[PDB]
Amino acid sequence: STGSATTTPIDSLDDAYITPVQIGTPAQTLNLDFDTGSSDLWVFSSETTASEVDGQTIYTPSKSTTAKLLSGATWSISYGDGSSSSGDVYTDTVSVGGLTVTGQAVESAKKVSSSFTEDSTIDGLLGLAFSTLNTVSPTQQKTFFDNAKASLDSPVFTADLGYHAPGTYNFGFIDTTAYTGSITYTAVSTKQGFWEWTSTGYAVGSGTFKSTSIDGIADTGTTLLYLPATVVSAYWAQVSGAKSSSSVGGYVFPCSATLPSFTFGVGSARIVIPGDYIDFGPISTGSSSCFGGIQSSAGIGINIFGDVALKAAFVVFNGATTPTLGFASK
Ligand SMILES: O=C([C@@H]1CCCNC1)N1CCCCC1
Ligand SMILES: O=C([C@H]1CCCNC1)N1CCCCC1
Repeated sequence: STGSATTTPIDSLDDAYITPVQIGTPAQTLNLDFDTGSSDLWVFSSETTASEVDGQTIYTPSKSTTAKLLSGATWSISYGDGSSSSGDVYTDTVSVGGLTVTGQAVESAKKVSSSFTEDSTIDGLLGLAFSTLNTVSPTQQKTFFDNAKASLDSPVFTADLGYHAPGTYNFGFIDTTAYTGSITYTAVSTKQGFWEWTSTGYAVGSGTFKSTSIDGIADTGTTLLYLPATVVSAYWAQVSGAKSSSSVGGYVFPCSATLPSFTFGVGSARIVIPGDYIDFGPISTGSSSCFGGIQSSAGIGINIFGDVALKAAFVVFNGATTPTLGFASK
């Protein structure tokens, strides 16, 4: 089997991407944030505290003939931006882009934090990291990808995110029309439950490439590119007037600037992030200070190749027995 679904930015800055997902019988379509940095499929639901729902589409398990309470199971997750959610669990039929998993754990939110409530366009998350991070207790549950894997033509999924445009998540096949040149594969460590890999270095704009190992995760659920302070300082030093602002919470730059590109290494290959991809616009409406799309990972504890980096590439998440990651230009 295979699946193919379009993923669409939620706003003009590509702050996140949503992908339609069919849950239950008859289908209830919710728009989920596909997150290769976590491993819970959770949704706004008929059980979510009413005051915490503001425009989201909800899953109602009582209206699904295939829904079954997973008795005694609960979940609770805290994300790296300080957001959180928790609730109980149903199993139901879940389909993505034509690919169907029966008996998928669908985690029904009873509580969500304010940042979820405030984002009316995101109806929940679909985790695509390794199932060892799944928070369901007392019986840990598998991700949609892990459940689908054995049925897929090939044990892979791909992320092809757009810059200010829709893109695609494919399951079970590599679309050879969706990228240019060849795909470079690189080793993955699953020790922390993430798609964790080591970049071979970077360049700023037209500058020379610096060979240096940068361990980090491929995380479609993180908006920005978070890298070591040394690397980030070298980038922003090439932008007149850029500075790190503790009051704003990161690097800002004059909105009048033309940003340089940023290149990262994948083995001997190179992925170029155009300068425009690094512009996240005014810090507040009408401001002439703009927020940077490359930020320091210091204090996070891990480097994160988020959407700013991933959308510059066609990315293969290879879930073979020894997982790997592939990157191609596009
Ligand atoms: O919570 C997260 C991210 C949040 C955004 C969505 N992807 C998962 N983590 C990844 C980075 C290290 C801390 C854990
Ligand atoms: O929002 C944040 C951090 C970055 C700034 C310091 N506190 C919040 N991140 C995005 C999600 C993955 C971890 C990094």
